[PDB]
Order: sequence, then C-alpha cells, then structure tokens
Amino acid sequence: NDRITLPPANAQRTNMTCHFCIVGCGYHVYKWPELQEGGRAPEQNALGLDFRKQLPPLAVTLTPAMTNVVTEHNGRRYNIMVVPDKACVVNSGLSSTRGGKMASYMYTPTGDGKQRLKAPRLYAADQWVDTTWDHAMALYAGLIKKTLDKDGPQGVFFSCFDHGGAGGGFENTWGTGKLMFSAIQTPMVRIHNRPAYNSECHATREMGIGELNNAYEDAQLADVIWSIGNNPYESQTNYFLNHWLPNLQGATTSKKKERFPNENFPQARIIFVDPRETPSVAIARHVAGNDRVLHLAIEPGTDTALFNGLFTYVVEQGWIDKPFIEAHTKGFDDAVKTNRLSLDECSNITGVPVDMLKRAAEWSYKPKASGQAPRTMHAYEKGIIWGNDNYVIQSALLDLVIATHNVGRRGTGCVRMGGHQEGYTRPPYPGDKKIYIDQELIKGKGRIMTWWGCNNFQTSNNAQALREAILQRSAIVKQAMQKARGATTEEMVDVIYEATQNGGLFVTSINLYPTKLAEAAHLMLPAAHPGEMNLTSMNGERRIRLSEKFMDPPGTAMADCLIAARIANALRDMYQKDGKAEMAAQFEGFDWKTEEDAFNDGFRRAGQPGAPAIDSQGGSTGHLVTYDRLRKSGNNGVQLPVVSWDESKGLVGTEMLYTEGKFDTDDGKAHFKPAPWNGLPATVQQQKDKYRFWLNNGRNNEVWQTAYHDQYNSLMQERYPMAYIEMNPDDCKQLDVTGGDIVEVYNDFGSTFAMVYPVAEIKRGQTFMLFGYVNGIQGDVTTDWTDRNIIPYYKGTWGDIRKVGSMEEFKRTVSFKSRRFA
Amino acid sequence: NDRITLPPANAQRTNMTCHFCIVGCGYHVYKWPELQEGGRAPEQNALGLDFRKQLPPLAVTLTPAMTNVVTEHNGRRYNIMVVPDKACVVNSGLSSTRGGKMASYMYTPTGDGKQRLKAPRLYAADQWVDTTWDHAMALYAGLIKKTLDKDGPQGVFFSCFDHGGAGGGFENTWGTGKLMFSAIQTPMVRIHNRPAYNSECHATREMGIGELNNAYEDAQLADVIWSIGNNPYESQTNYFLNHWLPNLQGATTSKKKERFPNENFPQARIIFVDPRETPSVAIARHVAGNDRVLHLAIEPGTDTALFNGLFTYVVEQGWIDKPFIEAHTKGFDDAVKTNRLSLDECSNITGVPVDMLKRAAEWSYKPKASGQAPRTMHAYEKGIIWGNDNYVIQSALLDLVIATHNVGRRGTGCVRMGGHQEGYTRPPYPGDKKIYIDQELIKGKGRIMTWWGCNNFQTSNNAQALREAILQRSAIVKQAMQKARGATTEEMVDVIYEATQNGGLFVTSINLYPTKLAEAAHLMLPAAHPGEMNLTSMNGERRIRLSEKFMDPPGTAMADCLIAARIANALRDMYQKDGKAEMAAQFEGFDWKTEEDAFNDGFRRAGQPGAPAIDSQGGSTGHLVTYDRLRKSGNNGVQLPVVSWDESKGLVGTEMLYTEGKFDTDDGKAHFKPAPWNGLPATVQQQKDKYRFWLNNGRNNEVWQTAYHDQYNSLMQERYPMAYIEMNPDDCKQLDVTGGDIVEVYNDFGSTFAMVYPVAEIKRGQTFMLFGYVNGIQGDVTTDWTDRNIIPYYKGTWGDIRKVGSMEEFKRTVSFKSRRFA
Amino acid sequence: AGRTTLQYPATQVSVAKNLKANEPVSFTYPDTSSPCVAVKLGSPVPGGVGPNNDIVAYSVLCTHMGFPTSYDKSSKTFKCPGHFTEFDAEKAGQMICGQATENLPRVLLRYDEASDALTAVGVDGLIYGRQANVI
Ligand SMILES: Nc1nc2c(c(=O)[nH]1)N[C@H]1C(S)=C(S)[C@@H](COP(=O)(O)OP(=O)(O)OC[C@H]3O[C@@H](n4cnc5c(=O)[nH]c(N)nc54)[C@H](O)[C@@H]3O)O[C@H]1N2
Ligand SMILES: Nc1nc2c(c(=O)[nH]1)N[C@H]1C(S)=C(S)[C@@H](COP(=O)(O)OP(=O)(O)OC[C@H]3O[C@@H](n4cnc5c(=O)[nH]c(N)nc54)[C@H](O)[C@@H]3O)O[C@H]1N2
Ligand SMILES: Nc1nc2c(c(=O)[nH]1)N[C@H]1C(S)=C(S)[C@@H](COP(=O)(O)OP(=O)(O)OC[C@H]3O[C@@H](n4cnc5c(=O)[nH]c(N)nc54)[C@H](O)[C@@H]3O)O[C@H]1N2
Ligand SMILES: Nc1nc2c(c(=O)[nH]1)N[C@H]1C(S)=C(S)[C@@H](COP(=O)(O)OP(=O)(O)OC[C@H]3O[C@@H](n4cnc5c(=O)[nH]c(N)nc54)[C@H](O)[C@@H]3O)O[C@H]1N2
Ligand code: F3S
Ligand code: F3S
Ligand code: FES
Ligand SMILES: [Mo+4]
Ligand SMILES: [Mo+4]
Ligand code: NA
Ligand code: NA
Ligand SMILES: [O]
Repeated sequence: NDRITLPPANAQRTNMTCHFCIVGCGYHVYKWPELQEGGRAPEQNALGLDFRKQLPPLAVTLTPAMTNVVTEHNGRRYNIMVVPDKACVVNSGLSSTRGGKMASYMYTPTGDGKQRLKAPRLYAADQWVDTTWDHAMALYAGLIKKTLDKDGPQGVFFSCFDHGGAGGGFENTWGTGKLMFSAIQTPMVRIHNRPAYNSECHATREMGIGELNNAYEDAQLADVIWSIGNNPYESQTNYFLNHWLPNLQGATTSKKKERFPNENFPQARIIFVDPRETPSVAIARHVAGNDRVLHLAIEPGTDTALFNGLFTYVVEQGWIDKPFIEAHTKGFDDAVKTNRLSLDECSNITGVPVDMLKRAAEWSYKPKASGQAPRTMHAYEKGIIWGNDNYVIQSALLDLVIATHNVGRRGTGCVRMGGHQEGYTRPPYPGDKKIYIDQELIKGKGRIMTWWGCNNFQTSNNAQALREAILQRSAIVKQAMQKARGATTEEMVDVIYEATQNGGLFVTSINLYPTKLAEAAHLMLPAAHPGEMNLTSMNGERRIRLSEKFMDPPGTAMADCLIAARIANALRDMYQKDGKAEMAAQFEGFDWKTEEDAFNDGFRRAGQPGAPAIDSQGGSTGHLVTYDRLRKSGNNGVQLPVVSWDESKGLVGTEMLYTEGKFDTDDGKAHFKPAPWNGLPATVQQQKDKYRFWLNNGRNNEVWQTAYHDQYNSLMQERYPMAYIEMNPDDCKQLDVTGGDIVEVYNDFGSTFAMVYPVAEIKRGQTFMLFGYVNGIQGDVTTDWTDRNIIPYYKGTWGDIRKVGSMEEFKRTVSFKSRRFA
Repeated sequence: NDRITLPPANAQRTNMTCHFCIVGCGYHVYKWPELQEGGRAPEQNALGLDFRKQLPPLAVTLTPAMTNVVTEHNGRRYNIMVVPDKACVVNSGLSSTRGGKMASYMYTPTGDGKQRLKAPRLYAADQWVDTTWDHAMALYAGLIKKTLDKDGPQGVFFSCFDHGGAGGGFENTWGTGKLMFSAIQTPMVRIHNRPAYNSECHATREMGIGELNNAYEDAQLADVIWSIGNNPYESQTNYFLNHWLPNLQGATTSKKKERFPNENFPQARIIFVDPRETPSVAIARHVAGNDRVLHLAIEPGTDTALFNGLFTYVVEQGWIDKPFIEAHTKGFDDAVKTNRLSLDECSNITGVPVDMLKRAAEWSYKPKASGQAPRTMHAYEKGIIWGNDNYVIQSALLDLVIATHNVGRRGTGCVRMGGHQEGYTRPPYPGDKKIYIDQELIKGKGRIMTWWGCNNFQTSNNAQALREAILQRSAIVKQAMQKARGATTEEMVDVIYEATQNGGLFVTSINLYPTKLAEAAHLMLPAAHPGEMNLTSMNGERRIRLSEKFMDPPGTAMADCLIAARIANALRDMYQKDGKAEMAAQFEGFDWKTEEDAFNDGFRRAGQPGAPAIDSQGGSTGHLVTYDRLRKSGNNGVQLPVVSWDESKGLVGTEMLYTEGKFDTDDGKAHFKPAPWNGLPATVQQQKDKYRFWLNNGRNNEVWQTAYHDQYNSLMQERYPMAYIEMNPDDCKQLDVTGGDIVEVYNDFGSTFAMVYPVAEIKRGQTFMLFGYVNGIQGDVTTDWTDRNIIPYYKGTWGDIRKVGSMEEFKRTVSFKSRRFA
Repeated sequence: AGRTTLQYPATQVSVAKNLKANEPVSFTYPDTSSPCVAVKLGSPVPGGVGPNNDIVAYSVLCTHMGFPTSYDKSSKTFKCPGHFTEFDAEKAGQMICGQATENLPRVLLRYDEASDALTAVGVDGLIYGRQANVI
C-alpha cells in the first residue's frame, strides 16, 4: 500500500549485520510500540529525514518490505524498521534486494515468517505432530547414546553449516563443532555446501595465502580487478557497488595518488573470467565503457589452461617481481616448467583469442610507466571453487598472483569474494581421512543423520541419488515406528535403532522452516536467527560485527548454539544416570544460558592458557573482542585479527594480510605449485559426450539460496514461480520453446524441470539454471565427481532438454525481459 | 488492529451463502476499490449504520476477520467485507465463528489463503514441481484411458464429495457424477465421509421419510425438541440460535397460539440423547432452566435400546396416534412385537433411570390437556448416523416417530440436522453392489485413486491402515517414475501403469490446498470455492440459494464441474484420436464454459423429456429454478421442491413434507421396521474389553472440518495448536496429566496424539477428541466396522492413553478453561 | 495528516496498589461509551502490569454482537449473555468458546513505578460497534 509508519525520535535502535551474503552490510533496526509513530519533521523521527516534502535521490532506502509489526512473547506488538546504515564503511547506506527484505523475513504470526518452526515436530510413523522439547531430546539424545554405545561415533552423521551470518556465526559454529567433535567425537560430518569435512581453499592455504587476505578498500586502490568465476553484481552486490564501481568511475583516483605520490594510476579496468556473459559483465561495460572491460569467455572448465598460459607469458615477458620471488617464495622454477603453455595452446583450449590473452596480461602485469607493477586484485568465487579440479585451478591462479606480487600490496589480493559471511570457531576435525558423506549415506551407512542449518535435498551434488536414498531409508524407519502402540520413549529408541540395522536412517532437521527435508525427516527442531538472538560474524575483509537481539524467537525456537548445549546436557544426563562418568565427562562444557556464553567459550578462548585446540578466524587475540566492545565499535566493527585494545582506542585490527612478505607456511615463504591440464574429468566428459547442453548453474540477484524465506514471499513467487533456465534463442527455436515454457533437463545422473528464459547472451549449446530452488532442483543433474579433497565440480555437467509444454500462467505473470542492463 | 475501512454507499453487493455448515446462513459480500471508503454517517456507507457514535448491541457483526483486500487477475486491489444478512430468514443477521471468517479465508496472495493451489502440481519422482494443465490432463486422462482399455472401469477409483456448499453443490456434484458414472462408468467410488457409495439415511428413506422433511420454522412451533447424537450449538449454531432458543425463551408462543387457537402450548422443552454433556446441554440449561432440559446421558451405542423402550412404553400407555397408524402406516403390530423392551431392560442397557425415561415420554408423547399430542421435533446427527448400527437405530427411532405422528405435523419432523449443505444432482450409481473402497485400496486394488474435495488421510475410519497402505503404494510409483529420463507423457503413463501392476497406485487430489494428501499424491489440481465461482446449494430445510461469483480464483484454479469437463474432454479427444468412436461418445456432454452450464445440464434437466436418469434433490421441477430467478429471491431462496413459478409471484416451494400422509414408498404409507438390540459390534466390544477409555469424537465450535483454512489462521492455531482430548479430571490425576500435556491415544487399530483438556463434565472412562484435525488425527483409532450398508461406527471405539509429556508452550498460550457456559 | 496511528487519550485508571486480587475495577476508555475492566489476577501473566505483573485490562463489549460481557471471578473469564461467547482474562482475551472472530480487546496500561499509577494509553484489538477505537 501507500504509506509507512515512521520510527519515533526516541525509538529503540540496535545494530544488525545483514543476514545473508558475505558483504556483511550494516543496518539499524528501529523498534517501537505499535501505537506510536514518528513525525514528518526530521527532528521528530529516528531517521532524521524530512518527510514534509519529497526526498531527493540517495536520501533513504525505505519501502514497506523494510517494515513489519512483531508480536513478542508478552503478547505486545511493536513496529520494526530494518534499514541500511549510512555511516557503515562496508555499504555506506546501500541495501541489496536480499538484505532489504530482512524486516519482512523477521518472524510474525501472519507475515512471510508465519510457517516458522515454533516447537519440535515429530513424524509419528504416519503423520506430523507436535512434541515437547524433552521428548525430542529423549528420542534424539537417546538414539545418539545408543549409537555411541553400540556402533561408536561413526554411526552418527551430520551435515552442518560452517559459515557465518544467519544460520552460522562464531557462537553457532563453536556450539555445533564442540558438540560434534569434542563431545560426540564423530568424523561422519559434512558441511552445508560440500560433502566432506574439507576447505574450498586447500591449495591457496597450503601455498601460504589464506583466501581473505585484503580489505574492501583494496578494491578501491586497484589498477585492475579480476573477477574469476564470479557474478559479483548479483552475488556480492554492495562490495561491487560501493567499492568496485567507484574505482571504475574515477572516484578513488585521488586517494591512490595521495598514497603513492610517484606512481601512475590509469583509469581502472576489470577482467571477468566466466564462460557466461552475466549482468556483472553488462553493468561493468555500462559503467566503464567496452574498452575498459575484458570478458574472457572461456570454455567451461578451462580456467587452469587460462592461468598457465598467462603465467607462462608474464614469465617470458619478464612481467614478474624477481626480487619478490627470490626473497619470499619457493618453487618458482619448477612451476615455470610444469605449467608451461604457449598462448596458441592456451587459446585453443580456452577459446579465448591470443590478442585478448595478451591484452589481459598487458593491463594486469606489464609495468606502468612510473616503474611499478599494476595493482591487480584477483577476486574469485564458485566458477572456480566448484570448477574443474578446485585444487589445480587455485594452484595455477596463485602461481600467477605470487609471481606478479599481487598479494600483500595495497590494491591487490588474491581473494575469495565469499558466499555467506564467515564465523568459524571449532575444535579440530576428529578424523584422519576425508569422507564422502553423501556416498556413505547412499550406501546405507549411519543410524542417525542431522541436517543442521542446511538443506542438501536442494543443494547436494548428485542430489537426486541423495534424495532417493534418504527418502527410502526414512520410509523404513516410518514403517517400523507404526507397529508401535503405547511404547515409552526408550522402547521407541530401540524400535528405530532396529530399523536402522535393516537399512533405515533416522533423520533430524534443525531449521527455521520445514523445507523439503520434511518429506524425509522424523524430527524437526526450531532455530532462531539474528535479531531473535545476538550473533557475531565477519565479512569478506574479516570485519567482525555483533548483530544485536531485539525481539523474541517464534514459540520455543532457540539459538543453534543453545540447541547444541541442550543436546549435550541431555546426553550428559543420560550417561550420568547410566553410571558412566567418563562418557558423561565428554559432554561437559555446555553450561550455557545465552549465546554470549558460546562466544566466551569458543572465540574468546582460542589460543589462551589451559584452552583445548581451537581453530578460530579470530586467532589468539579473539579474547580482546567482547560483545560490549563490538557494540561500541558499531557496524564498522574491527578487521580481524585484533592487534590491540584499550578503553581510549577501542579495538584496533588488521587491514591487509602478508604486507611484509611472511606467509602461513613452515618457512614464511609463499609456495608455487604445479598445475597440470588434464581436460575435464572423465565422469563429466562422458556427460558432455552423450548430451547437448552445458548445464551451468548458480545465483540470481533476487533469490537467496534455497529460497527458504523467498518461497513464502508473494512478490518473489510471482517473479520466479519456478526455477528458470537461460537458453540461447536459436536453441529455443530448435526446441520450439519460448519464455514460460517448461522443460525437463536430464542426463545419466538425474531429471529436473525448469521454466525457459530466452537470453540472447547465452551461447549456443550452453544454458544457465537457477541452483538450489524450491521448484525445480538444478542439482539432480550434477555428477558425483569431486577433486582430490572431495570438492564437487558443481559447474561441470551436461544434459539434454525436452519440452513439457507452455505454462500460460507464467506467460501472463512472469517477465522474460533481459536481466543484462544496457 | 484498531480500525476498519467502511464500504462506500455505492459499493457493489452480492449474495453469498455461508461456505460451511448445513444451516446455510445468508451473507452479503461488499466489494470496492482499495483506495475508496465509506463515511461514518449511516447514509454514506453501504451498511447503513451510524459510526459517528458507539453502536448498541445487535446492531452489527463486523470485525477485521470479516474484511480483506483481494488482488484480481487484472492486478487491481479491492476491499471486500463479508457480513451476515439481517433480513435472511435462516439467520436473521447472525454469523457463526466459522462463517464470520469467510472474508479472511478468501484467496489473497499474502493472507490466510496464500498457500492455495494456483496451478497443477506434479511429484516428479523425487520433488514437487509445477506442470501445465495440458500435461496434467495428458498424464491423468492417459492413465484413466490405459486403465479403461486394459482393466475396465474397476481399475479407476474415486473418493469424492457428494455434499453442498463450498466444495460441493448442484453444479459440482453433477459434473463429477456425470464424469464418474456416465462417462468413465466406474463403480469404485466412495463419498467424502463414508467408504462406499451409500446413504446415511437408508432406513428412514426405505420407511418413506426423506431425512430433511421440515422447515426451520418447525423448530419454532414445537412443544418439544429432541437433539439425538447432536451438538447443535457447536455444529448447527445459527439454527440453534435463531430458531431453537427463541422457542425455549417463549418468543414463539404467540405464533403457535395464532396457528392453533384451541391447543395448549406449554413452555417448550428440550431432550438431548448424547453420552456426553456438551456445550449445547449447558447452554440449553442456561436458557431454559434445568427443569426444561432432559439430558439422557446414555451409555455409548445404546440408542436402539433407548428408542425400543420409549416405543414400547408409548404403545403400552396408548400415547400413539391410532387413526394415523391405521390410515397411513404398515407393519406397526410387527414392530410392537420385534421391538418390545421394558423400561427396566431399557434402563439397564442405557444406564438412564426409569424416571427419566418416563419423563421424556411424558413431555413428548402424552396428550396435552387440550387433547392434541405434543408437537415433538426429533432432530438427529452423527451421534447416531455414525452410531452403533446406523440402519437399526433409524429403524427404532422412526418407529417411535411414526407411531406418535411426529412427521407431517407443523412443529414436528424426524430430521437430520445435517453437516455440510446439500446439493446433490447425479446420474445413478453404475453398480449393483456396495463396495468398501478403503478395504479395496488397502488390499492393493486400483491403478489410480482421485481424492476430490476430501481428505481421507484425516477423515477415514481406520485412517491409519489407510495412510499406511496409500503411502507405500504411492512410494512404488515414485520409485518407478525416477528411473525415467526424457520420457514422453505416453511413456510415463506406461511406466506408472507398470508400477501399479506391482502394487503401486497413482494418486491425484483435486483441492484448494496441498493438505496431508501431498504426502502421497503424484498430482494435485487447483479448485475454486464460492465467490470465485457461482454455486447453488440448499440448507437443512431444503432452501436453495445462489452464491454469486465476485472475484477471480487464484492462478488457474477452476470450478470442480469444469475440472470434470476438462477431464472428460481430454478423454474424449484421446479416444477420438485412437479411432474409438463408441468410447469417445461416452465422454460427450461436457461442452461447458461456466458452472451455470452444469446447472442447466443436471439440476434443470432432472425428470425432463428425453433426459437420462438423474437423481436430484431439486426433483423434476428443478427446471423452474434459474440463476436469475435465485438472484431475485435473495438469500431467502426457495424451499425445494418448487411448486410454481411466474414473473409476478417468484419461486413458490414446499415448507414441510408429508403433511397429507403420503410417504415415499410403493403404497404411500410409512413403513415400521424391526430394530433388534444386539449390543455393540464384536470388533468394537473387543476394543472395549481390552482398553480403558471410550474414544468419543466429533466437532469443536471454532474448528471447521479438516482445518484446511484454519491451519493457516494464527488465532485458530494459537487456540488449538493441537487436537485436544477432553478427559475426566480424576482420570487425569490417575495418569498424572493436566491441561497442555500431550498424550498418545491407542488401540489395536492405531496410535495418535492429542493435548490433554481436563473437562469436569466428562464421565470417568470416557473421553472426547477433536476429529479430522491437522495435528493429531483422531481416526487412527476408529475400527473398520461398518453396518450392513457400509456405514462406520466412527463414534464406537475404545483405547488406552499414555502421557508423552508437558508442552510448556501450550500451558503458556492455550486456555484449558471450560467450554460449557454457565 | 501523515499519521497512521489513532490519537488515544491518556486516562488515569487508579494506582496499582489499590487493586485487590480478582476484584474488577470499572472505567471507560477511550471515551464514556466504551466500558472497560481492569483486574489484578493475583498471579503473573504475559503482558500483565504492576508490581506483580498481573494487572490486565479489557473492553467488556462482546466482539460478536456487542453485549456488555460480565467478569466471572471464579473462572477469571468474561461471559457474554448474547450467544454465550466466553473470553479468557488470563490469555489476553482468547476466546474459550463462542461465536466471535476476535479476541476481547486489551486496554494497554502504562504502569509508573514512581507514582504507582496505571494509565490507559491504547487499545490492542478493535472495540465492538466502532469504525475505529477513537471516535
Ligand atoms: N548445483 C549447485 N549446487 C550447489 C551450488 C552450486 O553453485 N550449484 N552451490 C553450493 C553453495 S555455494 C552452497 S553455500 C550450498 C547451500 O546449501 P544449503 O546450505 O543446503 O542451502 P542454504 O539455503 O544456505 O541453507 C540454509 C538452510 O538453513 C535454514 N536456516 C536459516 N537460518 C537458520 C538458522 O539460524 N538456524 C538453522 N538451524 N537453520 C537456519 C534455512 O531455512 C535453510 O533450510 O549449495 C551448494 N549447492
Ligand atoms: N543473490 C544471491 N547472492 C548470493 C547467494 C545467493 O543465493 N543469492 N549465495 C551466496 C553464496 S553461498 C555464494 S557461494 C556466492 C556465489 O557467488 P558466485 O560464485 O559469484 O555465483 P555463481 O552464480 O554460483 O557462479 C559465478 C559464475 O561462475 C560461472 N562459471 C560456471 N562454470 C565456470 C567455469 O568452469 N569457470 C569459470 N571461470 N566460471 C564458471 C558462472 O557462469 C557464473 O556467473 O553468492 C552469495 N551471494
Ligand atoms: N472419527 C471420525 N471421523 C469422521 C467423522 C467423525 O465424526 N468422526 N465425521 C465424518 C464426516 S461427517 C465428514 S463430513 C468427513 C469429512 O471428511 P473430508 O470430506 O475428508 O473433510 P473436509 O475437511 O470436509 O474435506 C474438504 C477438503 O476439500 C477441500 N476443499 C474445500 N473447498 C473445495 C472446493 O471448492 N473444491 C475442492 N476440490 N476441494 C475443496 C479442503 O481443502 C479439504 O481438503 O469426516 C468424517 N470422518
Ligand atoms: N463447528 C463445526 N460445525 C460443523 C462441522 C465442523 O467441523 N465444525 N462439521 C459439520 C458436519 S460435516 C457434520 S457431519 C455436523 C456433525 O454435527 P453433530 O453430529 O452435531 O456433531 P459431532 O460432534 O460429530 O457428534 C454429535 C454428538 O454425538 C455424541 N455421540 C457419540 N457417540 C454417540 C452415541 O453412541 N450415541 C449418541 N446418541 N450420541 C453419541 C457426541 O458426544 C457428540 O456430542 O457438524 C457440521 N457442523
Ligand atoms: S544487504 Fe545483504 S545480501 Fe549482501 S550486498 Fe549487502 S550483505
Ligand atoms: S455462518 Fe456458517 S458455519 Fe453454519 S451456523 Fe451459519 S451457515
Ligand atoms: S453478542 Fe456476544 S456471543 Fe453474540
Ligand atoms: Mo556458498
Ligand atoms: Mo459430515
Ligand atoms: Na529428479
Ligand atoms: Na498414527
Ligand atoms: O456429513
């Protein structure tokens, strides 16, 4: 509708980091009784804005989607307004479409959050019902205990978030990790986005370069930005908007010159390595001109060849830092030999013309006239992380970066752009092997599987094999449960345990919402998100912020760290009752009343005297951070690691990593690695050999992840009622499809469905499907293939397309117009 | 919140009959553009009410729940206000809590109707996706056709509504019945509330008395009202409020006297035959005094004994109409012999003291001082329809009524109170046998099952056996579908059909909502309810009204009759294509563009020259009813059957049936029937022998049916988050339960769950559980037992009760205070 | 205007310590045609005010068809003589059983520790027979 209730001048104001992407944009949450409002005069409302007359452009970001009315546990009603902080350095008052919806996605009884989990849910053999928390713990802890006593920890499976922000963060990763690893001590654990306990960044870390090694200010200071496997307007909006674009526009030139009096700073340029022409390519060309953008539209999976050709060329031209290499690196001469690739071979493999390869090197590595190498920030994400051999691509890319001294200089960095926020503090993983968890589950292993803060039915690789197996195993438990009548909780535990000896699996989901996991889950436990709890996390430049609690969770929904404590204390109590003092002792250390307690126990204990082994993004100075100190810091927080604290200075942190040439390896040097080109994996190549289309996949600007909130939003559902597939118009004509037709996409791995979205910029025999979605799951057609560390090539699959027919309704209501701005 | 938008004086106003119960209360729907409103002055708003000052009691029924904002297919937003008609004779401006929410339960994208089915949904082996109507028809018609060609009609199953109002009515029952019976010609059809193609009222019909034989005005004229197996304050609210209570209060005395100048009319009295003390009993005591209410608190299942003892006694006293018996009945002397039972025997079986038995006969049957028998209306519902041997109870009851001439006299009637509204027009059932459909399905019969406007997962007798079987058979089809890749619709039909030869069953639901049927369904089709379509139906006095369309359905949702036409035309086209002219001809006669066409083809054709056999509650004068004539009638409509029409008079109909002593039998006489007392059925007696509690079940005032809308209403879910079980406080103490504890309820038939509701009025070893609900399905513990016509004894089951635990959140938010007003 | 809120009056009811457990006080809010009750329940409830968080207040007009309801001290409910609706005083006007489609409206009370005063400051829910709570 057509009006908004303004926040009163004296309204309560708390800090809130965005729930969603890595950028970690700062917001303020205004909270006030429903029957009060602000006046239009700027000094009579909390915004300080003059609503007596039209506001100019950029004065505010404020829509009805940024407002709500919450009903608290006391039954009292409060207006809320969730709006970007103008003085936050991250976003400077910018809000993406995703963060802009936070108010709407706060829990209310009648709004978009109406189907929030509010109590334990139990599938009692043949129907969903509520149950109590104590019954849920008796069943869940009971099973875990039984499994520990009979099978050991290897019978207990998890797939759990390791990330930051909403459904993650330092309190939550500690809580879950302490439970899984210190208490239960299970190695049968995967991560939300990948099917083993591993890293996205094995190669770069082992080369001595952690993947978040710079500041967002570095994107302002760069001569050149590379965006490799990365659609940052859509996936990291406000980093792109607030930092990248001002550089491309010339707004940061005078700051470069002030820092470096004796260095030329040409107009900044941008290079995209992406098989696909994305909105980010289009918008870059709009802002900077076609002459300052290079789209290296590589063949899918050919990143390694690209970087080996560039590395070879910059070495042959001598566009490298030989003093840097000599003082601070190891293995260069070996990498020159193993990685040798001519520009002609590079061009044949990539499909990129030799002139474009040479130009990219010239922009990026050839000394400027003043003598200094260009400041080239190399930013990468899932196009290579989920690319053709995660480990080898990073090896090849980092070799280029290290040889060109593009780490440790301002305006440089070889960095992840990131996904979620970060907020990792955990004990070490208690196994000595990587385990492909999905494969284990498919093969019939484990008694109990918990999805915690994730939904692999929508997001696993080879997701169809996964769903099939889980549904069937779930059904066996359902069938066994239904023969019970009048059983105690203990008897039920035995019935379910027995069913798991005959192929069954007990499935638990700890979540905000039922999700598609409800098709298989036997138990669902209600969690709480930021604003319903305090939560700490850091963004892509390691900036740690506290998100303040300002409202109650729905019903008995709890902070994930506190659910973990609940589980630990239930297990402890069972062991104490069973007279097993040693097993009880493993479940000590969860005497937690609030999320802060998890912060004190994890983040703040890392590297302290008498602490156990803790792997924390805070490092050993994490104890200097407190909730009260973060509050005083505001949405600016501090860049980790913290270097000092006092009352007069606040938290003082770290802008850029590796500025003195000391890397995270045994000898302090960065290590070059061999990067062989072996083509595509045979599993993926077999799909490519049999089927017509490359089934690229990934993000839409407007849709967040598995659409857990978005599925309930009427605007989102009207815009994207179904997952879409970008198709070349000529391919469309060949298949007799147009916008709003439905197609089956299929291969040897699976079958799924999408609505057709003709896109002129898509190449013939290539496609692009929205990933993770609630209607048409893309991942059914991804292969089982992973690299050496069990990293999937999610961006590597091929399949055929078959027309189902025309969805008239989609044609009447959905725009199929171009999403590439020109 | 704290204000309402008034309808402008010139607002559009249409007629709507309440969507829900039998009473068929009249409402007006005001529709106007969102940005307009009425003035508070009475002549400046559509209600004609003065909102410049507080309104007095009874002036209006108006809350925010009675308002909404709809978004039409053109994108334009309109205020709606759905309020009771003050001049409708049925309700005189009363709204129940159920009808009062109709505005809220209209479809809007953000409201309670947000999850309405908007397009065909398909379970594509391992995920829910949208599909097109044409693909849906190809798959569904394809299957039906294949089954017809190979198995014949016996392979095609339905459970379908037969009722009136929302999700029924004359258009819809004709459409479905023509499809099932004239076109497909399947006998494998059950009804929404019972598991065969039968009647609730076989005995009374066969004895020559259709079950809706009076007017609501008859409740005003009666000396005595019996409510047998009937909770009418909760189940037929506004008939009780607007008709019964005015009689008990003495507001109708002067009207009785004006009609019958030489007849005494004592203060009216009311008799309840119900094992349970209900709200209705309490409220009758409050209004009439304890001295004018008799609660015959029979032992469960003993109604036949009750009526045989009363019949015997009134015969022995000579409190019968011997001239009526002699002129207008057959078989009396036989029934006196077969049904003979002493008041002592009656008292031993029923548990009702002999004094109370005598008093009920004295109030009801003993001549008044002026010479005339009391005018005693005998009203019955599901306490006896789902009672101990449906056919025998009606035999016993009707014998008492006929002998006492309590049919055909004003102020009398032996009538159903009713459930839904009525609206039946169908071809005759195409078999010569009753078939227990659920048993057939559980035994692995049928290729395809369609649930149409019903949800037997929540409402079958022996519902647990049903769900078990259907989920497993559904799983077989799901498993077979998932091996397909790139299959045409025709190949998929063969895949599924093959799976059904290995125990599978293809399941379709045609609904407003997914419901629990989504756990098994392969296909779901969107329907439209009244106001999104035109719809005709009649209430408990046979008063037919038209509910006018005033808004669009969600997405591509369609009237059920038009869904039936869609199916029939798809089948005809398939047959025509396959060169099968004879088979194509069976699917003629569905050339329908609007619901009115179904009205013309069914209701209006009954009994006309060259019409096929049609069974219609309109009778052979149904052709005199048109939509335009009903419009002119208002919410008053006309009582069926219509006797005359002209332009100047309107529709003139029938107040009471059987006033000349001509019954619906071969000879025109009412026929007495033998009513043996044989105890409880052995299957039920075995449960009673094994287990402690009688598991009575039925309605709650606030909850409608399977809570398909109510499940989305925040108020309703806060009130009744779980199905509740009324238990005696002493029984409670013995089980250590109180309000808000959860219990398992269980027997040999199944296990289910309920929240404990202590109720002082519940007898020891008796309970009462809400039926049909979305959280804790009661029907799991009902037996498979049915009477000779396959009518279940849903109110006849026993089971034990076990404490699960305390739900602290239920204790915090749910009232466990008394629902029996005093 | 600007304004999206109703202009509620601030009306003194009493000081909290004058209220006896389960002894209803009558007042009018937000004008003399809107009868209301405040009661000390004797035990804390969600959203209760005063020293023992147990004082609650309501409009007494039935939200069905507007008859003044009566406070029953034995059940702590408001009962309507019209069509027998009953509302729970301890569950923020939740309808126990009845024909209404709206909870009994709550009168929002400020409690000031410094003065012991209870002031009616708003209404949560719509009062029967009114286009807006404030006429
Ligand atoms: N084909 C294909 N597959 C992919 C990818 C790809 O590019 N292609 N990308 C991968 C990537 S990068 C990722 S990150 C994964 C994402 O895979 P998932 O992690 O499965 O998906 P998300 O939507 O992040 O899951 C968050 C879930 O947690 C719930 N949730 C939200 N907040 C909380 C909270 O506070 N607590 C709890 N307990 N639950 C909460 C949400 O409702 C939702 O169910 O998908 C991966 N899968
Ligand atoms: N709007 C929105 N933003 C999000 C998310 C979201 O769901 N919605 N999710 C967040 C998360 S968890 C993550 S992980 C990030 C994802 O951020 P990105 O990785 O930026 O997003 P994607 O769409 O998965 O993929 C990036 C690009 O990889 C390209 N690509 C495909 N195959 C190849 C290949 O072989 N090589 C190369 N070089 N490129 C290839 C695709 O064409 C695509 O444009 O986004 C985060 N931000
Ligand atoms: N234990 C026990 N069991 C009982 C009874 C009992 O007393 N005790 N009672 C029995 C009785 S009397 C009854 S009536 C049954 C009720 O059993 P059902 O008929 O299964 O229940 P309803 O809730 O009436 O079913 C209506 C369904 O149709 C949908 N619907 C609503 N409007 C429409 C529409 O216009 N078109 C279509 N296609 N769908 C629509 C609703 O969303 C819902 O799923 O339960 C029976 N079961
Ligand atoms: N509020 C509301 N009203 C509705 C409905 C709704 O869901 N909610 N549903 C509608 C429908 S479809 C129907 S069928 C009607 C049903 O309306 P009713 O049949 O009036 O309601 P029920 O609660 O099913 O059962 C009636 C009474 O039967 C009693 N009873 C149990 N066993 C026996 C027995 O052996 N003998 C006797 N004499 N009594 C027995 C129970 O104690 C109960 O009070 O209600 C309609 N009205
Ligand atoms: S608003 Fe949120 S979605 Fe990312 S761009 Fe900013 S953190
Ligand atoms: S309003 Fe509705 S539910 Fe029945 S009592 Fe009336 S027709
Ligand atoms: S006027 Fe109060 S229950 Fe109807
Ligand atoms: Mo990610
Ligand atoms: Mo019924
Ligand atoms: Na699939
Ligand atoms: Na069950
Ligand atoms: O019914």
